Amino acid sequence: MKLVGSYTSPFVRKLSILLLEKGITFEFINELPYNADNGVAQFNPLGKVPVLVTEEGECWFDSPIIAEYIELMNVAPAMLPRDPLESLRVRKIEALADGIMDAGLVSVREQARPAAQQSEDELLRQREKINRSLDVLEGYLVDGTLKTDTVNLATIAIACAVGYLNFRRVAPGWCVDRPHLVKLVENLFSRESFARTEPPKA
Amino acid sequence: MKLVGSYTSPFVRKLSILLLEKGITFEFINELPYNADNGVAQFNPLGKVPVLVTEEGECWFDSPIIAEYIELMNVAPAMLPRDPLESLRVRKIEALADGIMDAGLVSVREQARPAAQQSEDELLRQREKINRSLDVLEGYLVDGTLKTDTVNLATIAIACAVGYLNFRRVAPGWCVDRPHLVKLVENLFSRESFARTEPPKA
Ligand SMILES: N[C@@H](CCC(=O)N[C@@H](CS)C(=O)NCC(=O)O)C(=O)O
Ligand SMILES: N[C@@H](CCC(=O)N[C@@H](CS)C(=O)NCC(=O)O)C(=O)O
Repeated sequence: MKLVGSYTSPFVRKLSILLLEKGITFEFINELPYNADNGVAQFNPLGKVPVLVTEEGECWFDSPIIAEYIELMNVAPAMLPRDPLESLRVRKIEALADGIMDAGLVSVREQARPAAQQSEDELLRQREKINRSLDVLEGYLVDGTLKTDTVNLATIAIACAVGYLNFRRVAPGWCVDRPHLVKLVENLFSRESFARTEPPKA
Repeated sequence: MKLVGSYTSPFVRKLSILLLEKGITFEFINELPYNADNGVAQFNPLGKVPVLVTEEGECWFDSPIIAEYIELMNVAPAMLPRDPLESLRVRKIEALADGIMDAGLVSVREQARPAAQQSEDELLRQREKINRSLDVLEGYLVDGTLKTDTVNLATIAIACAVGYLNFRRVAPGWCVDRPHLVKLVENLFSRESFARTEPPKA
């Protein structure tokens, strides 16, 4: 199996972590999807990472689909419950976390445009999406919808999203008055799979 | 059940069509997610439509998750196969179609920014994503991975994506030398569910 990705993408990281947790052997194929010359299109016409390539040449995308493919392999530890509705509820929370990643990425890409081309309004509305979403996550933990010791596809995705926010310096107050969220991501960050997949920083 | 949406969004339209096809009663709650004052955040902290609200107050997002929720209700006609791997393969194709919508939407939002803030490079790379993706879709139909008479979640999504491209006047050559794709979407557009969900045009 090949995982086509970048070293910074949290969508990719989510999958690297699933595979590492499950002890599944894979080769990483590094790509830079925002350069003009890159090699992503042979794997995904959308030009986005991650992509998973099976040992028959089938290319899987986007990241939630790949995570389900991996789950279907049936290798411990399970990262989704077996019950269809509860699995879908975990995957709704994964979609929330993926949306935090999306908003972080939009923010970073906005700031990569030439100065005169940037929209401060765009930055503000992405930041608001992030804060509202972090509030919903804290609420799940207050309510017991999530627990701080939960390790599943949703919580992996949440910690990847927060790790990305930190890395890119988006929403520096993510931890302010969200103490359950802090505990949850610290618990995940302590795992070897997170330690081995940190984004490179100069 | 409530479907929170806009009248133009193809992500929303995909779900309106599923519900209509299945004869499932719902109320539509219209929202404008790009205005500064809107009502989407009470349903989804990401501030995006669609959202599905159940008759207990649970809010489901994003669109692929909602489509699976609907499928889980087990109401004819089925829009996903029962086998887990083949269902996931249909959902991979749905992800491709959703990515075409994404690229179309990025294009439209780019063109909504003030003139001096626009990136022609951004427009070009979204257009290329679209063309490459349309080529993959045509290839699926040549290979028999899809058929022109296939009616499932993936092909609904494909026709919603193409309908959006047409509506927004993105990728006007989508039909050029993609005759299977043309036939597939014309077959879907002929259905009442598509006729009743067309985007408003002045
Ligand atoms: N919906 C996709 C989003 C993936 C995504 O946005 N990946 C970024 C890197 S973090 C990418 O490849 N961007 C290139 C582009 O948008 O052209 C998923 O969940 O995998
Ligand atoms: N991943 C989402 C994407 C939904 C989406 O992009 N919806 C657009 C309307 S077509 C939206 O609500 N945009 C508001 C925003 O991005 O702030 C899905 O599949 O539902």
